[PDB]
Amino acid sequence: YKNASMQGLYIFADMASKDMTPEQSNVYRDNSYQQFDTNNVRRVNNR
Amino acid sequence: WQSYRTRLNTLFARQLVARATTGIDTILSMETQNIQEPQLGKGFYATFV
Repeated sequence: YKNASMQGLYIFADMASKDMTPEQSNVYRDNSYQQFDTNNVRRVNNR
Repeated sequence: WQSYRTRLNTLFARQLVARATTGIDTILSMETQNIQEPQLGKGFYATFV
């Protein structure tokens, strides 16, 4: 799954949607993945 | 009266309410204050250093 494509959006204190750049989305993947899950099963998210 | 000009109407009230309806931190942001108003009559915008 690693290095697979991923999309993200920022939600700031005041409400605004900032789409994420593939480089950003990637650098958030690297520490993010394994907190989200495969088929039929689910994981939990944390900071 | 003197060459002074003072704006007595503000047009973003609707936008201001909308932005406020989301959250407290939306209306009190710095960026809520940067919403521009049309200039006073004619006039020449400039910056001095």
